[PDB]
This record gives sequence, C-alpha cells and structure tokens, in this order.
Amino acid sequence: GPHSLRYFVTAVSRPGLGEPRYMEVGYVDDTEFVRFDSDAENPRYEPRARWMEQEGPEYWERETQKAKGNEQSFRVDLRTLLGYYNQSKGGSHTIQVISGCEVGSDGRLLRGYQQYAYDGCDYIALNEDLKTWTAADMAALITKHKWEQAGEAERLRAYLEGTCVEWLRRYLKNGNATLLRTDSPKAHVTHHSRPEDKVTLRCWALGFYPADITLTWQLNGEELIQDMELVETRPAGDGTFQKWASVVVPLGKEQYYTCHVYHQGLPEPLTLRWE
Amino acid sequence: SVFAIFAAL
Amino acid sequence: IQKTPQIQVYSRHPPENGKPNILNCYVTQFHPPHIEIQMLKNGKKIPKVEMSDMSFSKDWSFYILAHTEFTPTETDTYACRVKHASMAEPKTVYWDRDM
Ligand code: NI
Ligand code: NI
Ligand code: NI
Repeated sequence: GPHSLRYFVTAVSRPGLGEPRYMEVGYVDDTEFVRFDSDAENPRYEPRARWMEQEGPEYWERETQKAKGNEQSFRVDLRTLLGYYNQSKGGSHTIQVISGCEVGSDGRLLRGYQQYAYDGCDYIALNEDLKTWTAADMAALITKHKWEQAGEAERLRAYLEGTCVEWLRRYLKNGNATLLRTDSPKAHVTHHSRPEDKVTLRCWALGFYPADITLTWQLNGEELIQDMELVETRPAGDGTFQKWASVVVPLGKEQYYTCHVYHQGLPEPLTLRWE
Repeated sequence: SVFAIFAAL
Repeated sequence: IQKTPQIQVYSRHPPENGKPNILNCYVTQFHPPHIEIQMLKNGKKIPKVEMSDMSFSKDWSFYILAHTEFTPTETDTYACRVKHASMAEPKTVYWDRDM
C-alpha cells in the first residue's frame, strides 16, 4: 500500500515548576511504535509495539542520545521564541513538530513532512519542493532567514530522502505482521427512545483496523448529512478502533432507516437496521 | 529513526 | 488559544457483569497540554490510572487515552472527571453501557 514514517514532537515550558517536558512519539501508518517522554521515571526511547523488541540495545542507546540532544535544543528554541514574540519569562509555552516521510509502491519519496507550531498555531513548514520554507508570521521569517543561511533544507532532505525512507522499509518488514493486517468491523444498531416520541438510532462499528472508516444513515437512497451525530474514531486500547453514527427518527418509522459501514476489510459495505 | 539535532529557531 | 476537551468514557470489550474488562477515558481537542483526569467508581478516585499516553493530531490539539482494569456489576457507576484551564468547573462524563 502507501505507507508513512512520522515523528510527533512536543516541548512545553513549565517555568518555576521545573525544566520543559520534551516528548517524541513515532508512528508507522498512523500507528504508535516508539515513545520518549522526559517525565518518565527513567527517560529513554521505549518500544510501544511488539515487533520493535526485535532491535538491540545499540538502537535504543542511539535514539535516546538523539532525544537527549533534541531535548536540550528545544529548550533553547522555547527561549528564542519568547524573544521573537516579546513574551514574559513566566508563562507556559509549547513547540510541536511533525517530522516524516511517505512512500508508495515505488519505495521512493512521495511527500516530505517538517511542520512546526508555537502555542498551537502554524509557525513554519518545509514546502513540497523539499528546498523552501513557508513562514506563518513575522517571527517565523527570522527562523526562515537563519535556516536559509545555514542550508537547513539540505541537511533535512538528506534525512528525508535517505535515512527516513531506509528506516521506513526496515520498520515495515519487522512489523508488517500487525501493520498491513485488517480487522473488519463488527457493527450493530441500538434503539434509545427520546422525548416527544422520537428514537435515536445509533450505528456502532467495533474492533476494526485500520482506523479509516465511513458510517452513513439513509432513507431509500438519500444520505442524511445534516441530522447525523458522529463521534471521533476512538482506540479500544488493544490496537483496534470504535466509532458510532446516530440519527433522530419518528417512532413507528425506525425500520425505513439503513446504516452502511465502509472499511478496507469489506469488499461491500455492511447494511444494518434496528430491532 | 527521528531527525536528530533539529535546527535552532 | 484555549480549546474545550471532548470526553468519551467506554469499555475496551462489550460489557458483561462479573467479566474483567478495561474502562477507557478518551479526552481530545484540548490545548494547552496541561490537564488533570481522574476515573471514578461510585464517585471515588480509582488509584494508579495511567495519565501518560499523550500525543497530538495534525491540527496540533492534544489527546490522551487513560485506562484502568474493572469488573462491571449491575449497580456500580463509572465516570471520568476532567479539569482543564479552558473550563471554569470540572466536567464529569459517566460510563453509559446501553449507548
Ligand atoms: Ni434492539
Ligand atoms: Ni494540575
Ligand atoms: Ni494498564
């Protein structure tokens, strides 16, 4: 299929409380495999899947070292960004980063990821050319000039086009067992009666992987856009997902409404009504 | 493998 | 840049009285990351609940999944109490098994 290697990085200042909290979480096909948390009892990179215990202590010692170095660097960045925005020393602030590569079947780079946010707002991003940056405001222009003078695009390219791809292929090989598997949803409807003789029809999808899924409610062909209450896909916490979609219908009329469930583990969608 | 020594802002 | 955290309280597996199971509290769509999350049995703090599995999404909003072991019964109530800066008061969401 088309597969991704993404690192999600966070630094949060806590001045007067301690030093910043620093985190790196790695994903493969939007599934978490490694985690570093500076607030863990003994902070080191740790396996967060089964198939990563296949790596020896040198992998972990080396990724820890990198995380301990990135940590010190994000502390300086937090102080630098106070200056650029002329913010007081006393408040809590966040830098987040999405760093990653996605390849298709070719096994060559489709899309390079390096995007930053400050206190939850876009700050700077590598463009799709893997050469230029886009700044979200005045402060980010300062970072832009600094990064051009230093040739930071290139050093990041080398990793993105090189080391990122090569560790993606390796991680897929080691983990394909679980990554490219397909747990098909188990789906059912619940009828909860509601004031002024109406009924909530709730279409459940449970125990599915991957997360990607569509739920639809309809009455003879036509898909109910407006009326549909739709929760965010949630993890069961065993690597499978849950979702539900609901509609309000008049009593006596429940039987005319149909739910569809589309997922990669189904050649044709599931169809379900009440009872 | 994460990128290591992310560039200084 | 304050965001109102969405709270879902649900069981890993479909619930059976007497049968061990996992209760999940999924808090999403919040910033800044600082948040306090307690899980409650009959309105009493359950001890040793992992408030560690935290990350964020493409939109930069944080999300945490807390979980604890539990054996459901016919009378016991479960809920998740969440405290965020963006909220004047804690928000308590109850486990609803018939949902
Ligand atoms: Ni029924
Ligand atoms: Ni607190
Ligand atoms: Ni546990």
